[PDB]
Amino acid sequence: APLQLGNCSVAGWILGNPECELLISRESWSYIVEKPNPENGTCYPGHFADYEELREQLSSVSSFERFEIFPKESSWPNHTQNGGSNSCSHNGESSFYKNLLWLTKSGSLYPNLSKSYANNKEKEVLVLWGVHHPPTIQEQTSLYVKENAYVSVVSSHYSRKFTPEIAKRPKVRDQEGRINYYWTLLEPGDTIIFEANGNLIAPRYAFALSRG
Amino acid sequence: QVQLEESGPGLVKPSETLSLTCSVSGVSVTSDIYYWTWIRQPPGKGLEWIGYIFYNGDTNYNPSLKSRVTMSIDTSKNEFSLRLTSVTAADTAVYFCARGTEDLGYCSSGSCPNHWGQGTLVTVSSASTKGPSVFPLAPSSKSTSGGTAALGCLVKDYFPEPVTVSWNSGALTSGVHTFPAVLQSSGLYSLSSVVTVPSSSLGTQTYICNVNHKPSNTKVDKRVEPK
Amino acid sequence: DIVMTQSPSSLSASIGDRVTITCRPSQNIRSFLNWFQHKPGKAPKLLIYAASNLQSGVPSRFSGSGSGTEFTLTIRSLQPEDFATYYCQQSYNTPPTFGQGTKVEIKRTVAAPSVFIFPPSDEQLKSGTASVVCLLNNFYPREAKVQWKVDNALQSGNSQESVTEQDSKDSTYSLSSTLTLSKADYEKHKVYACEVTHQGLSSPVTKSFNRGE
Ligand SMILES: *[C@@H]1O[C@H](CO)[C@@H](O[C@@H]2O[C@H](CO)[C@@H](O)[C@H](O)[C@H]2NC(C)=O)[C@H](O)[C@H]1NC(C)=O
Ligand SMILES: *[C@@H]1O[C@H](CO)[C@@H](O)[C@H](O)[C@H]1NC(C)=O
Repeated sequence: APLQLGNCSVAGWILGNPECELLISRESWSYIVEKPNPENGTCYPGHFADYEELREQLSSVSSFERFEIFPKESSWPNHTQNGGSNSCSHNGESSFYKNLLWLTKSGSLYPNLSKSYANNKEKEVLVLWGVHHPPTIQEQTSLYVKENAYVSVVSSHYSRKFTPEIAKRPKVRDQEGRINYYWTLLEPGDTIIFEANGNLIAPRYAFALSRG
Repeated sequence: QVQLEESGPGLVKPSETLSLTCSVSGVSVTSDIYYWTWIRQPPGKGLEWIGYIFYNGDTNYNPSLKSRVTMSIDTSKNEFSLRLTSVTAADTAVYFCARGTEDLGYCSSGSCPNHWGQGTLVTVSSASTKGPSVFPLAPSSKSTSGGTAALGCLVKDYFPEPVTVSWNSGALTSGVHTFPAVLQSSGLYSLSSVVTVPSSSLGTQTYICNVNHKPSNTKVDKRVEPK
Repeated sequence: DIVMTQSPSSLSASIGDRVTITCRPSQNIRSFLNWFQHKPGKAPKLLIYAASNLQSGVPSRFSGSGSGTEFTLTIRSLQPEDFATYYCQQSYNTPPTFGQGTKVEIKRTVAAPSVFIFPPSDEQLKSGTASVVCLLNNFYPREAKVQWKVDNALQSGNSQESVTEQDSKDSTYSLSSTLTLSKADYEKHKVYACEVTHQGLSSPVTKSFNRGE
């Protein structure tokens, strides 16, 4: 049976665009019904890496389960959660993606972070995350203290380092900065490692799934 | 914040190579996020993209001109450049330099220049440069209306275009009209700049035109005296 | 290779009017379309990015819409400073390509030209050439007829005209007619007159001078 996304794109649904919340739960589907120009997708502007592949890999799913890979209440004792954005508004108020967590400085420091997750389930886990690129050095420091930060994401079949690039992009949804989105499929028995000293849009909800 | 300025306007002989430079201020040309671009507009035509260059070595030129185009970056002077070989009259155009910010979710790589320079005119000719001769268009009775007088400068016999004209070193802006140049039978260009002023200011206020012909490195000031 | 076709190629509208410009690519480009504004002598400015995103500092009366193969730039309340040529540009395929451009002119009320004449300067006569210049200042509409009269004889083939682009503040135009004569030919005549016909003038206005006075 087809998966109805309504007014949302695959990106808006998978990342958790706040306006894509009433979407009804489904554990299985074949074919995703998406409008030609969905209104609700990447509310916070940025590049969604390997998107078309993701769209293809999610076209037919036999099992789908969302879980809190990194629970908000206990995973980030040393960091604060940003107030999100007006670009991602819900009910007249600023919000953010439901499946991601915008970590910010706690006090006068954005401490180094190392968070890992082992795929205890017997299914593949879709992990998504982002990397923020402020438009100005003032915003970089205001949020992360350090001017030069890094983000590292490593598994047994994935390893990438992300360096924020501070600059004004053309305005999109009133935002000159950007959040680049990334993803990987964590096979059973593998471990993913998140390391950063700033600019990480951390995973909050991941998806254990069986493709096809 | 960012400023881009193209090199001076002028001539290039046919079959030779055009060289232009863009001076950049406010950001480094070594930056990985920014791309540097050139665009052109032939007279009476639209815009044509020439290409882009990244400091990281990433470049792309329009297939319409790929073989003839070479771009480069100068980190010492914070500048970038364009070289176009084997020029013809078809290459006569206003050349614009520009910057863009890589934004792959909303633009192809290096394909959205969002901060442009004002452009420089390149004329492909085998002819020589000639600076202009400036003459006064003096205020008189044939130039009053009542509370208003007209004066100006006649800029004649120059090549190639362009010529810029200012009044009182930029202090005089309101009421100024600097006309587009006309091509004369002799093949040289000519134009006039005028200004409408209060006739009450005639005997007191000084009026001078500043004519700049960059293609000949010529700058000329003419005082327009009532008469 | 992606052809960008704009419609119309030029339009004229009054202050406060709503102006729409259409851009159609030769193939689907999704939302990879930008709108530029280009004023005479100024750097082209990016107004709308990725079909609909207004850029910093651009007045909110500009808006962009569309996707795929149809895009629209809208100026809801046209202002005099909006005189420019507007270009759409696709960023979907390399090479990036622009539309042919749309020239937006301002419709305003009829304005009569103030006319002035300038006899040749003595410095110019010291070189063997006499240029007589007739000026038409701040008029609308653009159409005007300027006839040179030398000793009450209609001249032809010895004058050249230039017209300014529309003023960004009062939306008028200005014009120059320049009669060029050798100093010999110039001295064989006495009366030099510039006759101006324009919709804003009830009767033709003539400005003239007598050589040597
Ligand atoms: C989801 O899509 C709707 C459009 O269907 C967006 O609502 C528009 O939001 C913009 C920017 O705030 C407004 O200018 C429009 O007037 C809104 N239209 C309507 C009908 O509300 C909404 O902002 C989108 N939300 C997210 C987070 O993507
Ligand atoms: C999509 O948006 C329209 C309003 O344009 C609304 O009527 C409709 O109910 C929405 N569809 C879904 C599935 O929410």
